[PDB]
Amino acid sequence: PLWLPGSTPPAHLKGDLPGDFGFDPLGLGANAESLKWFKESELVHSRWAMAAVAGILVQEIDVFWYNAGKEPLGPLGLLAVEFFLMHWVEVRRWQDLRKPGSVDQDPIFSQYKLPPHEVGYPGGVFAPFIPGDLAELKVKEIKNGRLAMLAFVGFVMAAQVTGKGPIAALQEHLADPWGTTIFS
Amino acid sequence: RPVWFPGNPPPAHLDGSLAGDYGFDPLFLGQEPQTLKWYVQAELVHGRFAMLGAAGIILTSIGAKVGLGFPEWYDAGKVVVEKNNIDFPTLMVIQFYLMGWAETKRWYDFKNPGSQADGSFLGFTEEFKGLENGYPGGRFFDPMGLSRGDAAKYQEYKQKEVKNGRLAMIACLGFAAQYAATGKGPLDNLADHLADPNHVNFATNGVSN
Amino acid sequence: SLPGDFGFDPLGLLDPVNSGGFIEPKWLQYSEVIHARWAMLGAAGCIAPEVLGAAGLIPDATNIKWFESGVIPPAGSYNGYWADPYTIFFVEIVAMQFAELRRLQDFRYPGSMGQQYFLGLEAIFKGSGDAAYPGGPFFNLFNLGKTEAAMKELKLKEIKNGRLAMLAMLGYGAQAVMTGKGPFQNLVEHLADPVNNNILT
Amino acid sequence: KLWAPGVVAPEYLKGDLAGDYGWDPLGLGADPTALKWYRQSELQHARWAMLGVAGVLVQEIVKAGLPQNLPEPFTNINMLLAWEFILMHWVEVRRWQDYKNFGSVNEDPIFKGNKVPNPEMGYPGGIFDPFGFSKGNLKELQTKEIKNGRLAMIAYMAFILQAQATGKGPLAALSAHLSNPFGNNILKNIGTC
Ligand SMILES: CC(/C=C/C=C(C)/C=C/[C@@]12O[C@]1(C)C[C@@H](O)CC2(C)C)=C\C=C\C=C(C)\C=C\C=C(C)\C=C\[C@@]12O[C@]1(C)C[C@@H](O)CC2(C)C
Ligand SMILES: CC(/C=C/C=C(C)/C=C/[C@@]12O[C@]1(C)C[C@@H](O)CC2(C)C)=C\C=C\C=C(C)\C=C\C=C(C)\C=C\[C@@]12O[C@]1(C)C[C@@H](O)CC2(C)C
Ligand SMILES: CC1=C[C@H](O)CC(C)(C)[C@H]1/C=C/C(C)=C/C=C/C(C)=C/C=C/C=C(C)/C=C/C=C(C)/C=C/C1=C(C)C[C@H](O)CC1(C)C
Ligand SMILES: CC1=C[C@H](O)CC(C)(C)[C@H]1/C=C/C(C)=C/C=C/C(C)=C/C=C/C=C(C)/C=C/C=C(C)/C=C/C1=C(C)C[C@H](O)CC1(C)C
Repeated sequence: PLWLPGSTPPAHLKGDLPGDFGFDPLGLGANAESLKWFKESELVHSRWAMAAVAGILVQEIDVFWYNAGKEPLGPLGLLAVEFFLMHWVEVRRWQDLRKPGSVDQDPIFSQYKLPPHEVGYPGGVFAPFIPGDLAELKVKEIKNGRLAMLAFVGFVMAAQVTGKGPIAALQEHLADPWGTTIFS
Repeated sequence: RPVWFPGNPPPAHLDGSLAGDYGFDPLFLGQEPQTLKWYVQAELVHGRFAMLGAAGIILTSIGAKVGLGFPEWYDAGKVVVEKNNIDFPTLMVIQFYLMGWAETKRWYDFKNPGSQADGSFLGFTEEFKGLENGYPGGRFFDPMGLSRGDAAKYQEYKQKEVKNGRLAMIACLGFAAQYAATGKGPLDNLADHLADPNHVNFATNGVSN
Repeated sequence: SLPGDFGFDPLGLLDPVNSGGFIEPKWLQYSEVIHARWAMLGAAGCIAPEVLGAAGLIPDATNIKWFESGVIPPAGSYNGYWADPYTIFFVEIVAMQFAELRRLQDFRYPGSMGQQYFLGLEAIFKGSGDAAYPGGPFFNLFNLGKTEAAMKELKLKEIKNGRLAMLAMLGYGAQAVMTGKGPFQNLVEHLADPVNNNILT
Repeated sequence: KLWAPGVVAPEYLKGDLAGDYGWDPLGLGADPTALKWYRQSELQHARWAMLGVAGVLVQEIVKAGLPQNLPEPFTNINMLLAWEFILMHWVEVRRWQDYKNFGSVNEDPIFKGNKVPNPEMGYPGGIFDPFGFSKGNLKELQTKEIKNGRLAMIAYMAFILQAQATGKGPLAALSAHLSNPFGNNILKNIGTC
């Protein structure tokens, strides 16, 4: 199963990881140190993109997602509660890399512990419904993930070219497919 | 193996072991092996500064030839200085401190393989190791770790890097000898040559150069 | 052993005893031939327009004398060209740099130009042990002089057309400085009044 | 056979190839990796040029002519090079890997039951040959492919240096001699756009 059928994957990609379709033209995943890091950035990146592109559409089902910057607790008041909450949370994820188990235990309520788990796939609290089963989901995750990541840059270059959001830029394309491309 | 001057064999002191080794030292400069170890870094850095510089002009210049905002590389120092708050003497001195530091440390890696490696700094031990005269690597110099990936994948880039290096060094000096002979930007030198190439050459104004 | 040997050397040049530099048997047979080959190009190339133009095939503009083409600006320069004469002379230098220096590297090292890649042609440019006479599918597509005898005779044929065409060029020049006309206008005017159109006049 | 009386053919040009003629006086096929690529390219030229020369005259007979092309065929304007760039990209790159890896790409990415039969490289067959022309004179046909091909390539290189020098569609270029042969040649059209 390969990004370019009939290719041989590169040596370092062996179909162990979820959504390894033999893709590293610049042996980015070459050193195990870096490939362990890049695994995370590729989860988290999609998770933020999936979350965001999910938002853009459903917030416009309205006004320009792009000029949403302009919206009851001042700017610096809100940027604080983000900063401390995001700093708190991101450090704790970043310790799970620093040492694979180092954090799992509720510093307050130490009765409650997060059970032994693979990196970047934490569960316990964070897997309540224990939904659809095993790896397959992690392969939907990174697929649905990349598509979401791409779509975002879309949504951005779509704004920074048309002026409209995503659903309007599509409605514009439908109206004149032959005309509304980048090639015009 | 391939050579600069086909037929003429390459001089002994060149193995075919170093990146971009095309048997070219017609003047016997880099003969004594130490004095060539020195030149393989001059060439790399020269090419790395030249590449950043060429990429540096090639983007400002289209930026100026795409929207009437950005300044031409020649008269784009004063434009940075005058418009913005900053002074020349201090920059030139600040630079010399940081570049002074940055160099003076590379300076003591040429003569001593793994010198700055000793942690005698900020406890940063393993990042300032030797490795290979010209490629320092570690978490800082090669963050992504193409350095510590694969044998062939890295060997091919040494090749890519020196070549781009040597082409940017040429490219850069053209920028510098093209503003000189014609007094215009390198996408005015390029637009004028695409519209009427047979006439807009050196043959017109640009002399032997 | 050289072709075109009719024994004409007043000046003891080809004498191989204590030779050096560019007074080398192998060298001079080379020069003469390359000289010959160029000289035949110049001989047929200098006249052809003056003839074909007069013949009424070539238009009024193009049908110039040889020295009026823009080689010697003061004698005349042409206009109707892809470019100016100097943007040409550069396209020349790069080409003649490649195609003369390569040829030097077969002279200097027989085998060389065969090994070091050159867009598939490195296969072609192997040589012939003999320098002057390289051959191969590039420079002998019809594989002529298939025998050692038929070759030696073709090598005879080459040098004599050459030597003739070298004197012909010594002709067209020394002729053009005194006449101030092209050696085909000199020929037709000499058919018309052989004794009036002459050196002595 | 061969290409000229009095010439020996080269040791890579055995005659194994459909339209071999010991014709390579620039060495180019003397590498065996190049000879596999070039002959895909030569096939690829031919097989256009023959759609290409056909296209000219079958629409020259049902209407210079070819060189001009823009709004005319019931299109005010419609801007399009999208459809080409994506599909011709899609298509060609599938050829790309079928040179890059002889067999990999002989099967349907979606409906994986479907499958072009093991051809020769550049002779795909199956649905690219639905008039049951698989077998018979495989190599005699291949000698026809290339020879009609190589004409068509010089036929097209021809039609154009006509369509410039004269500015005539190459039927109307023909039928400008049917009238005035001795006074309507290259010799009177070296000449001009
Ligand atoms: C060509 C060159 C050096 C060439 C040297 C050669 C050929 C050496 C060759 C030989 O030794 C060998 C190998 C072997 C010997 O036997 C023979 C010779 C022949 C002697 C260096 C150029 C090197 C070029 C460099 C480094 C240029 C970089 C510029 C920088 C860094 C910054 C400048 C700017 O910032 C400003 C001021 C304003 C901005 O708007 C724009 C930018 C341009 C970005
Ligand atoms: C594919 C091709 C042309 C394709 C044209 C197409 C699709 C035309 C399309 C259209 O017309 C339509 C339908 C309708 C119009 O309204 C629009 C256009 C757009 C006009 C030409 C190839 C043309 C190809 C040519 C001429 C190639 C010639 C190659 C030769 C001679 C090489 C020979 C040698 O390589 C050897 C074999 C061996 C070596 O040793 C020696 C040498 C001599 C180097
Ligand atoms: C041998 C001997 C021997 C003994 O021992 C002694 C003695 C006798 C002395 C000696 C010698 C002899 C002699 C005399 C010789 C000579 C030679 C020559 C003349 C050559 C030429 C030679 C010559 C040559 C190459 C030439 C060439 C030429 C050419 C290409 C041309 C070109 C051209 C043309 C077309 C056109 C244009 O518009 C111009 C030009 C550009 C100009
Ligand atoms: C190599 C090869 C290979 C393959 O295999 C095959 C082939 C292809 C065939 C080949 C090729 C070839 C060729 C190219 C050839 C060429 C030739 C020539 C050009 C000659 C001339 C040649 C030439 C010549 C001699 C010339 C001569 C001349 C003369 C005498 C002159 C005279 C004159 C004079 C002075 C003066 C007066 O007033 C005039 C006159 C009267 C006019």
